[PDB]
Amino acid sequence: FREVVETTIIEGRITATPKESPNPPNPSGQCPICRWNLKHKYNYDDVLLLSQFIRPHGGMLPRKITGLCQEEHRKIEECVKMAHRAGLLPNHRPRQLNRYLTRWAPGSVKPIYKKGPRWNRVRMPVGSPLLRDNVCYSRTPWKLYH
Amino acid sequence: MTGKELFEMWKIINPMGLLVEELKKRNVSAPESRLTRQSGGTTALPLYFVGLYCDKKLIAEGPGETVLVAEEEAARVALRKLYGFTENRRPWNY
Amino acid sequence: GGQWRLQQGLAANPSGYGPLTELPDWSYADGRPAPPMKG
Amino acid sequence: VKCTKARYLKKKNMRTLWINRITAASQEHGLKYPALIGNLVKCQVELNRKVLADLAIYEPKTFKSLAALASRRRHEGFAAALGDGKEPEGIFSRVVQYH
Amino acid sequence: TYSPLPDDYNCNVELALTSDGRTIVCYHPSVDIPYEHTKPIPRDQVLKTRLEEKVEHLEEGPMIEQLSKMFFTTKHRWYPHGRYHRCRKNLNPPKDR
Amino acid sequence: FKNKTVLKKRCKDCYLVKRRGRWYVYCKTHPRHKQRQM
Amino acid sequence: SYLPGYVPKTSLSSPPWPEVVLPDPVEETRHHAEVVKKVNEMIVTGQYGRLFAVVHFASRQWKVTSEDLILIGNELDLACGERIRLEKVLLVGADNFTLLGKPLLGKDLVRVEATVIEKTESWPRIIMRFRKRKNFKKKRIVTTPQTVLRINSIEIAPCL
Amino acid sequence: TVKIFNITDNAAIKPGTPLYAAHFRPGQYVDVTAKTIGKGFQGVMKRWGFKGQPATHGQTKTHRRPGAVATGDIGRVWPGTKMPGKM
Amino acid sequence: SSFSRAPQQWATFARIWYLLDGKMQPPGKLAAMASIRLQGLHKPVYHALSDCGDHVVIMNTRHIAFSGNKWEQKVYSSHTGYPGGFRQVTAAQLHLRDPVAIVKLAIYGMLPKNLHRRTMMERLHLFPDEYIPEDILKNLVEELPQPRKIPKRLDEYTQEEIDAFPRLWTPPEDYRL
Ligand SMILES: [Mg+2]
Ligand SMILES: [Mg+2]
Ligand SMILES: [Mg+2]
Ligand SMILES: [Mg+2]
Ligand SMILES: [Zn+2]
Ligand SMILES: [Zn+2]
Repeated sequence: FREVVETTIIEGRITATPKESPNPPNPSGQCPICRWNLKHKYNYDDVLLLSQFIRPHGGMLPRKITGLCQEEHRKIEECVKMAHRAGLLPNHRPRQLNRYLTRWAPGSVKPIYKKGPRWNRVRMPVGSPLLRDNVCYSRTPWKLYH
Repeated sequence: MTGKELFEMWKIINPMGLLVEELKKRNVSAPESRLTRQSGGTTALPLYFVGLYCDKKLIAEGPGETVLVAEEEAARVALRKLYGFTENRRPWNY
Repeated sequence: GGQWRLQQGLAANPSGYGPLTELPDWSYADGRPAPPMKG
Repeated sequence: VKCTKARYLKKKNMRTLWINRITAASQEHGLKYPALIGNLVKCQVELNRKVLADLAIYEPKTFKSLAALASRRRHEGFAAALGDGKEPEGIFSRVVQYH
Repeated sequence: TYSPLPDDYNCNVELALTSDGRTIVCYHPSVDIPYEHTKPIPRDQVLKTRLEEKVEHLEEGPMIEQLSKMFFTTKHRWYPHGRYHRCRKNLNPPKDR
Repeated sequence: FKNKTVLKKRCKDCYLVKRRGRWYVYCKTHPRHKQRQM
Repeated sequence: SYLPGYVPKTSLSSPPWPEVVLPDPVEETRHHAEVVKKVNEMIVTGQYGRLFAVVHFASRQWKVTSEDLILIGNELDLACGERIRLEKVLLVGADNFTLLGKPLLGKDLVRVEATVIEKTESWPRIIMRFRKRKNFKKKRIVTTPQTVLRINSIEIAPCL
Repeated sequence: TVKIFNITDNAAIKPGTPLYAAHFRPGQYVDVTAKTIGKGFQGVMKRWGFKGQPATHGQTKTHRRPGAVATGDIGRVWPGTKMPGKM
Repeated sequence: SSFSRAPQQWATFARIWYLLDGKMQPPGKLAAMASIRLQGLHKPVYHALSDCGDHVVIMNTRHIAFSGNKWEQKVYSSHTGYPGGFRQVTAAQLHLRDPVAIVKLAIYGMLPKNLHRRTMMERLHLFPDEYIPEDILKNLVEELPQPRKIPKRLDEYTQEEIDAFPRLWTPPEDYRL
């Protein structure tokens, strides 16, 4: 990659990189996910792929550099946010309640003091409508709202 | 005689003594009592399955609320199996 | 399993026109067949 | 009046109790109740819920054998659905036809 | 190498089908508890060993809370019942097997 | 701030930011343009 | 060299349930023959005791054993103390083995013997209908006939 | 009377020991706990300082009584209502 | 079985002391399986008048996990019946106050609403941390499997599966990152 060092003398240097794994099963794909046959087959747990697609301090990388299509990029950014909130990325930190599948930022959301009637209930969101189209492997679909 | 149990009809006192006498006279090593299964133990309703073993081979098992009564019941089960009065024995032919 | 029974052709209720519901319940111990059942 | 309507409710409640006990035994063998019932009727054993609960309580080995037969029928069904061709139908997926 | 269920808790179950395919034969011998899986069995100079017979009389509240702690119930099981229920109770119930 | 349902940029210096679960129009040079989505 | 169809090991690239391979049919039929022959020689020698059966009788399924009692809710056109053979045997079983019919076992394979020992009536059952504010009130008493059968013996023959 | 005082571990004193008035010092601040003077069963006027009703101007047998205790929609009286009792 | 009648009855109707772990488990799944075990619905000899419940010992209830934003969304509501007794605390506040209240309330909700619920809740035992009293520890039988799978954060993947997972994209050589 490329790094800058400060000593006033600052310098940009080139370090080693990892390249593409040799033989993708679908060479005709247009995004890396499409090339590796992972379109609906990943979740927020897959921190190997997520850490492959993030910055070292937890931020996301741009679509153009990653080569991702827009839909896959938005699914990656939501999965990265949920994994960060669940605490599955302890080394990609900036600069106690256990959670998972946290859609919204925990410090931005107001409590449901008045749940509705059972025809207009105020439901509690779990997971992501971006990941709604994942493969189900069950006879009941994902319940996005609890 | 149909619906009754062997030690319901023939009362005995020391099933362990009868069992060790039977095993001695049919040339079997003396049985060892071991705690196969246990639930509770400190509460007022314990459950003990004690197994009687001979040459590291199970011959009987018995439940009880205490260890001693579980061992006695295991001795009675051993006597039943050795004598042919088991619950699943062949019924009488009429 | 009514749909599976319909696929196999064995009605939907197991109590319909099968051997289980149409064979005689009992017979005499010497072998004489029972009189036919009302149903 | 309560006696008569309770005849109706007694039949319903007894079937509910049988289903509860069969579900308990099936979960004790790692199986689910719909899988057990559907696979037994696919294997053409027409034991009802009353004698199934009776076997669950008093004959645990016979119930374990029934659960194993049902699970084996489930695996045959999954294998046939996965194969989707004209493979052999399976040993216990065979249907005894009557005429 | 295939078993429909694990074969180590109740019986070694083997399913079979007869040659005509008309009946299913099950063979299930019981499993026995291993010896190694078991556990070994648990184990004044001048006067009498006088028998230690103290029976402290607890009043109703402490007695019921002690019984509730012992048997993991509530207090309502231990509180008494009236003469109406006591005489309604059947003292010669039917008995099957 | 002014509570609005539709937020409209009134300057070239206004900007939409989503903070605490709500959209906001912040303007540094014209502070009367501060709008809060409701 | 990755196959055209390879997926990397993610959380849900593969099914949650473990892969199950079924045994080959030829070896399985030989194993079935061995197990059936083993159970048949147990039946021949007599290494069993206290058989039970699940018997279809009077639209119900009864789990009977020897020296048993059942109560049939209708008359059976038989004299008392009369020995009959129950035939629709859904299941027979012992300790260490059971036999399963599809759905009925062979009459050559298994016999159930029963004896009519009582022909009686039930206790009186009340049917009362009441609809309120409509003067609707109706009472009836029924006594269903009943037949008590004693299951004598359950016999199996070596025919597997 | 025995009273229980919460202390830290460095202030433990041996049981059976005498305590006197110079345990405190002048210019200090203390809290004093006691059972108050008991007035028996008292009405709302002495117990809760209710204003009560006028004496003359037509009033029938109401001068020291509580008025409404609740509203009509509530089919009950709220817990913690100020009503006569031991004061 | 050839047991005598009283030992056979005792063996059938005896109680079992099941063990269950919290530690990033969802309290609703914990409460579902604990409720089944407390009612005795896992037994084929079950009947509602047979008092066939079992003891359930749940530990590490301080380390439960809510899916989604339930820590801030979910509100527990109670009312001390004095005018103004209406209190509403979030799940976070209730967990910070009492480490066992959430799991206790979930199990109390899923138990049947009859007179047996309090007896079942007395047979329930909850502990916030790894510590269990010694008598309960000598009573315990069968730690039950956890419902969740503990999704295994990035730093405890070993190098074998890390380099077994293939690399999806090649980055430009001049990107700072
Ligand atoms: Mg129905
Ligand atoms: Mg005045
Ligand atoms: Mg007047
Ligand atoms: Mg006056
Ligand atoms: Zn794509
Ligand atoms: Zn502006």
